[PDB]
Amino acid sequence: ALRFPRFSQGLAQDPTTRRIWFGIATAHDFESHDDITEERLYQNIFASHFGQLAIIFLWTSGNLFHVAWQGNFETWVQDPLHVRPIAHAIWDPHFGQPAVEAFTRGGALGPVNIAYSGVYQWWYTIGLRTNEDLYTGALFLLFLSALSLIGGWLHLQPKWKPRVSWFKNAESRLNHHLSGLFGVSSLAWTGHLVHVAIPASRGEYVRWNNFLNVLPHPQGLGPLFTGQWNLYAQNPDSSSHLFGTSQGSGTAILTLLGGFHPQTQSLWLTDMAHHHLAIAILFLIAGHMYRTNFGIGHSIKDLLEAHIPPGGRLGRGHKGLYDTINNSIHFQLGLALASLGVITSLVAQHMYSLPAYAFIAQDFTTQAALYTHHQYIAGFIMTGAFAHGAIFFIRDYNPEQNEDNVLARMLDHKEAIISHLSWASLFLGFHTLGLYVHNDVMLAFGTPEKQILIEPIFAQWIQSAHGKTSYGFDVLLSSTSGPAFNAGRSIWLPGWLNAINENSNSLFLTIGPGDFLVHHAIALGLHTTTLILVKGALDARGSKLMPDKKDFGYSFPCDGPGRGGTCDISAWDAFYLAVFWMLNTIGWVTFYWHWKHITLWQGNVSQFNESSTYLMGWLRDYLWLNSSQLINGYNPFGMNSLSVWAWMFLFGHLVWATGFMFLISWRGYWQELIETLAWAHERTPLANLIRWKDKPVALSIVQARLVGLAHFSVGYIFTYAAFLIASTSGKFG
Amino acid sequence: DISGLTPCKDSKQFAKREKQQIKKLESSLKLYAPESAPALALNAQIEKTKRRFDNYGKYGLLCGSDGLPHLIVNGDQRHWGEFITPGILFLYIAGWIGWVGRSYLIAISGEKKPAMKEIIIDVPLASRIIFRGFIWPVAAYREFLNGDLIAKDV
Amino acid sequence: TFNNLPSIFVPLVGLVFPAIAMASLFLHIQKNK
Amino acid sequence: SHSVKIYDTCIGCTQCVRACPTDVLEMIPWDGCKAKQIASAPRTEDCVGCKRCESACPTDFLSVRVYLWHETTRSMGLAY
Amino acid sequence: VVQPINGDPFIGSLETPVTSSPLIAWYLSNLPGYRTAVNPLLRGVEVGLAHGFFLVGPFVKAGPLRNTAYAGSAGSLAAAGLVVILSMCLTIYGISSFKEGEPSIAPSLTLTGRKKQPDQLQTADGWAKFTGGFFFGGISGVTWAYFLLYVLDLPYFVK
Amino acid sequence: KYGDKSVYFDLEDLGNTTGQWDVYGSDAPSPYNPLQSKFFETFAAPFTKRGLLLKFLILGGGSLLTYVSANSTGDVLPIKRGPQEPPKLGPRGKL
Amino acid sequence: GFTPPQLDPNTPSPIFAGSTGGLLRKAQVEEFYVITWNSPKEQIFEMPTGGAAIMREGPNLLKLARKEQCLALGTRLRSKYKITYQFYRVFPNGEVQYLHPKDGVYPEKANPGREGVGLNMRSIGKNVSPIEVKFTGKQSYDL
Ligand code: CLA
Ligand code: CLA
Ligand code: CLA
Ligand SMILES: CC1=C(/C=C/C(C)=C/C=C/C(C)=C/C=C/C=C(C)/C=C/C=C(C)/C=C/C2=C(C)CCCC2(C)C)C(C)(C)CCC1
Ligand SMILES: CC1=C(/C=C/C(C)=C/C=C/C(C)=C\C=C\C=C(C)\C=C\C=C(C)\C=C\C2=C(C)CCCC2(C)C)C(C)(C)CCC1
Ligand SMILES: CC1=C(C/C=C(\C)CCC[C@H](C)CCC[C@H](C)CCCC(C)C)C(=O)c2ccccc2C1=O
Repeated sequence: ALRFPRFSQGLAQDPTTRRIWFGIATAHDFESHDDITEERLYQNIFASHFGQLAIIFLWTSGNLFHVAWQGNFETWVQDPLHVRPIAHAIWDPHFGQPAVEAFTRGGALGPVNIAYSGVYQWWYTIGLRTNEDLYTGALFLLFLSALSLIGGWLHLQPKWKPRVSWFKNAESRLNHHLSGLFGVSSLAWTGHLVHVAIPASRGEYVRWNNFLNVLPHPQGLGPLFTGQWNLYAQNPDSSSHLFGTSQGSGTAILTLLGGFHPQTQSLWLTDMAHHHLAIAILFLIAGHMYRTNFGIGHSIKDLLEAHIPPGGRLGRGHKGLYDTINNSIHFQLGLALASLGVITSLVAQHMYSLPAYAFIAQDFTTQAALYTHHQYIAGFIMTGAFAHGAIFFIRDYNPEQNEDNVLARMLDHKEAIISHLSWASLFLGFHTLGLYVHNDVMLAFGTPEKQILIEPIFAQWIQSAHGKTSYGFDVLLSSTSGPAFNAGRSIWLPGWLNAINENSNSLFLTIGPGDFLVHHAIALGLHTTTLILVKGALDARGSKLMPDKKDFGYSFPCDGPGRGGTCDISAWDAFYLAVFWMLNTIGWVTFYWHWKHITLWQGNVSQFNESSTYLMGWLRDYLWLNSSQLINGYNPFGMNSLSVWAWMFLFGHLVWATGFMFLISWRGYWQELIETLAWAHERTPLANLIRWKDKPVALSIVQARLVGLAHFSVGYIFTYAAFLIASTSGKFG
Repeated sequence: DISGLTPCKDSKQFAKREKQQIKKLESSLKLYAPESAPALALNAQIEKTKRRFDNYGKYGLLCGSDGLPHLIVNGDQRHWGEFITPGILFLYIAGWIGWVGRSYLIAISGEKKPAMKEIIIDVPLASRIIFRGFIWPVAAYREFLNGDLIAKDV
Repeated sequence: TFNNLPSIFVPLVGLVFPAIAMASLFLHIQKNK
Repeated sequence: SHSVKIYDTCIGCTQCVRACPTDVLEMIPWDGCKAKQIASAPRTEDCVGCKRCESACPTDFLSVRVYLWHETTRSMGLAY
Repeated sequence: VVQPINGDPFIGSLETPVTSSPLIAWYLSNLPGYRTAVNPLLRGVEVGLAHGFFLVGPFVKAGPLRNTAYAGSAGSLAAAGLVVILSMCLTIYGISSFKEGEPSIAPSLTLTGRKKQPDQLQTADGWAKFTGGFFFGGISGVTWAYFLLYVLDLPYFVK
Repeated sequence: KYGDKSVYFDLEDLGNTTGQWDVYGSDAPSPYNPLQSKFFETFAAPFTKRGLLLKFLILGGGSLLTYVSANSTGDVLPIKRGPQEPPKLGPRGKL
Repeated sequence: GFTPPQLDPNTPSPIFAGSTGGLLRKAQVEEFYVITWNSPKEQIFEMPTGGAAIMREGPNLLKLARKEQCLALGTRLRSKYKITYQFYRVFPNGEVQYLHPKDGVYPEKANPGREGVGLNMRSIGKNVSPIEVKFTGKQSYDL
């Protein structure tokens, strides 16, 4: 490698300008780099993870630093319900004085941006009641970033260079990560919540100078060693507690009273403490499972070779799977992104319903921004999980070493899987679109009594199976005589019932036929994204149209116009079209969320329950109506604080349309156009003196696909962020 | 009275929907003479609406707070007219379509060029088969037991 | 001075770090050994 | 540049090269078929990757096969 | 007179009246972009002076402070900044296109077929001298445009 | 020979064949005055080392930019002038 | 060692009023693929660079842009006009590489004297998976 890509001499030996793009895009595809090994692969991955941790700690330190320096956090602590958060100040020298005047919020002497990230609520719930606290945290996270950087530097040096036999130690790694990185980590978080966050909620500030003296509980560790743990749940902040002062506070540190804090409409800090403690016990116990240097424990290899069902249904079972996962980094990455995306969606689905931060339920833009954020993140992470499974099936899947096992016996009936997922998506799309269209028509014919309104009896049954008496099923928690209600009758169910039955909060919302129909739209989206991704992953090795697809790799443009045509045949293109369907699905999810919640917050749940059953309600009563205060962010006569969100709205529209250029138009019209341009530049006087060094070419097909999707997704995300933030901030209900 | 839904025969908002649609159609009725074709058609649509609302009342449909009939699919015996009886009515016709189509494709499978029979549909053959899907729930069951429903790989 | 750090770091970063970075990276592109 | 390969399932019909617009291919004698000839790909440096060769290969899947690889000025088909 | 370039029909250009004519070719041949034998420093000086005035034009009257009293001064300041950036990009161009000491990549031939000397502008030191001339000439033209807007404001248009 | 009747492939003179021509690159001597040329030579030879020129350009330009933006007041850019206006209370109180 | 190259001389070129699809700077620093053919009469043919040219009676010579241009031209010549053609590659240093038949015979007639390369003696499904050649320069198809 001679030119800029030092990691691929095939792109360095490219006189065109494709090598710049492909040296950007393959920079982090180490197992495709030239003249490397498995040692160097894992070591570069390890140093890269160090860099990622450094960036994460640096970005958190930037958040803390800007909230401390340019924020109003000390003012937000006093009157949080009526003082606006501040992400960071703004020095944009293009600003006009109306814009300097409009962006001055939260009691600031200059322009500012309102923190729609909820970091204020989460820092205030865990202590951190001064700017100096955030400054110390930011400086410590900067130290941690430098620590990660030096660690990743030295672990690249030959003296500290772990071998592949160390990375593949999938039992010591699992034991350590489970026990320490989850159990001890959540245990330390409890040791913060018990020593700092609860005392900071109960009044007194417990800081590094005085945290050894302050007893978290008036009887310190006697109750714990003597087994009398119930002494830690004696005075559980009996319903009159003001978060941040001793009025109506107590002395408990670990409780299971459940439900919400009445002031904050959030979860109790004692519940979080006991929670992280209990799951710490579970993870510290589970991290002593796998065999290590001490003679006891399990070998995952024999756990998999033992889970082969007699009967040959699964065939060879999980035999040879430890070796095909531990050697395959893409399999580890795919499983990891699967779990991560599911738990990210879980974070969203449980932070909207069970907010664990003070005064985040009552503020309404952060609760939407976070949900939308984590759900789009989960959709991307899930698409990536499947894409890396496809990359595994091409690159690291050895069909001989896992013959007739659960994963080759999987690839056998790929046609069955693809066909039945196709059936599910076809069925759902047909039917639910038909019902939305029937209702659109029945409203268009002035006959809303003829609409197909299916009450979601099953979700309403689960709701009534948790204590919601809004339907009258009276089963397993709404029935007082049920043994499930009798078991936890004295533990959590009073708080949980006065929470779930309270129709102001956002857990277990009262759902109706529109919720049914949009849940089926969601199922269509999930099944279809899954179809696209699974089909790409299983046809990654080959199909009837291109059986030697494993030899062309994961990302290749096509196979030519022969055999009828092979546009978008690669598993990369399955990922591609799945990102489209994923954005669509998460858009449905977040549209449903934002409309249900903005109608709840405004008070008119009837708006959703009547208008969500026909698509013109979404186009009128959600998009057209809630975009009223946004697009008026800057009129011909003046502007307001929502000018930035309107500009971002239109910016996202613009790139979302620009992506259609790279998607609709493909390579050949642009190559010819660039040939004309090159002629003109080489025959235009006073510019003949200037000659390019990289011969200009139109973007490669796979590249331009990626670029179109980048513009498309950036526009999707920025547009909906603008709209969501501006609609929920233009009113705050 | 299930799922918190009042029946439509004893709902207030349902009758309000009725009254509102009738007043809407009557506001468009005071512009023509009461014996001409437009007024007669409007009165026919009015009776259509009134009988529609009364029929949705008398069938025991459940009208929610919005005052529109919410169909119950869970399997309640009172609400099998919502999904399960028309669901069987569907699946009987849908399997008719599939079974006559399948027996047609199997009928032309032993042809020299079968594809021309998918373009130029052999109407005598199909018409002799078009009623053979009346008995699909039993013929298909036997073809599944005999092994003739699902093909073998070879 | 803390209010004057915007007057020093933003023109520093968003103009010089592109100068340094894009220049050094163009040199790294146009290199030969 | 591109890596063109001819597999033994060939029938020596001479459509790959007669379709190939850049003289990449050439028929050589062989003993594996009734026609006693098979295609070879010496001039892969001149291979643009247009896959006209394998859009004219009449076999089960293919015998000629073009693998996209290091793209140079002549495989990218540049007059500049 | 649209016959091809040098009568060569398979070269991608033509000797139309716009390209190859006694007036327009002369004009394109006696200006500092195409004065090959002369050293590139004077060429760059001329180029930078001209473009410094051309840039100070649409910064005083067209800009964020055009209507204020800081129109001319701050506009000339922005023009000098754009000139510094243009010398910057010219500099990275000279560094990236040719390294240190290679011969000139310019054509050593001409339309008449004379094996002329290559344009030393395209060399490293030559392009560096050209960039230095461009920067010097451009800052000088910016300040001279500011001077003419200062002392001779009345003949020029204000609007 | 390139000058024959419709011959454009002189294999010896590949420059005339491939089109290597200074289409307007006059080899005419310096039309400038010698004294001003020497003046510019002596006053721009500092900008002869492209690497030192680049370092000087980047560092001095960033320094001048920071100096302008730090010493400039709010009269020349409103972002420094500040609000000079009371802050509006947002919706729902301020939240 | 049976067919020598032809070493195209200073032949005349076709009558053509000049186009813009001709030789750009690629010829001035890289090859430009001269083609030579021999006409029975002064007839008119479409040029691959766009436009109509009038080939001369006898030998002709065209330096167009690249290999595909001259080979497309030569295929149109051989099919439409039934004429022998041969084209070259002219690097800027001076060398002239002979390329189209490379045996005096077009690359359809399997004439012995040409060694088979790009030749995998197997069916196309019997190539190894990438994992079998992971961390090796051989991708999937060179064993
Ligand atoms: C107990 C000992 C121990 C501990 C603590 C760690 C810790 C870590 N290792 Mg491991 N490692 C160990 C032993 C240990 N290692 C051993 C013995 C080996 C031998 C093979 C390895 C081999 C190894 C490799 C090969 C790699 C690591 C990596 C990592 C890092 C993971 C990335 C990260 O920070 O996410 C940590 C994530 C969590 C703590 C939680 C995630 C999920 C929870 C459940 C989500 C929900 C709660 C959420 C956090 C709440 C947020 C709310 C709010 C505060 C925002 C982390 C620092 C990676 C790394 O970065 O390299 C340095 C890596 O590539 N380790
Ligand atoms: C509104 C836009 C839209 C719609 C309707 C669809 C529809 C579909 N896509 Mg998606 N798709 C879209 C945009 C869209 N896509 C975009 C922008 C991309 C990015 C390239 C993709 C990428 C994509 C992939 C990659 C995949 C799909 C799949 C599917 C099918 C999923 C099965 C399903 O729900 O079908 C139910 C049927 C419909 C939704 C069709 C609606 C039309 C009605 C029912 C037809 C009847 C009307 C009328 C009587 C007909 C006569 C009309 C006229 C001639 C008179 C379905 C046809 C998947 C698939 O094929 O799975 C089977 C699949 O793998 N699509
Ligand atoms: C003889 C007709 C016939 C039969 C028995 C089947 C049977 C099947 N199809 Mg296929 N299919 C057909 C026609 C048929 N298909 C046609 C014409 C199309 C083009 C629209 C499709 C497109 C299609 C897709 C895209 C998918 C299936 C799927 C399926 C399976 C699930 C059933 C389902 O969801 O319905 C699917 C039905 C439709 C999508 C609507 C089209 C059906 C038409 C209306 C019936 C045509 C009848 C024929 C013209 C009448 C001739 C009568 C003769 C006497 C002359 C099943 C094996 C799914 C699968 O494999 O999952 C297991 C799946 O993903 N089918
Ligand atoms: C391609 C591929 C891949 C990837 C893939 C993916 C990405 C997947 C995903 C997947 C997913 C993403 C999944 C999910 C799942 C889920 C589940 C399976 C669930 C379950 C559940 C349950 C069981 C529950 C239970 C319960 C309840 C109900 C509640 C309460 C509690 C309890 C517990 C009782 C891999 C790499 C692997 C390999 C290769 C191939
Ligand atoms: C009761 C009900 C329900 C539920 C149900 C269920 C859950 C079911 C399931 C079912 C299932 C789970 C099924 C499965 C199946 C499977 C299979 C595997 C089949 C096969 C078949 C076939 C193969 C056929 C064929 C045919 C026919 C017969 C028709 C036409 C033609 C054809 C040939 C297509 C609910 C509550 C919702 C509602 C109400 C009703
Ligand atoms: C418009 C278009 C072009 C023309 C695009 C050109 C050649 C490239 C873009 C032009 C410049 C380079 C804009 C660059 C914009 C960004 C600033 C670059 C960001 C990259 C940095 C982060 C490195 C194509 O080449 C193309 C190719 C294949 C399918 C569709 C299309 C297509 O739709």
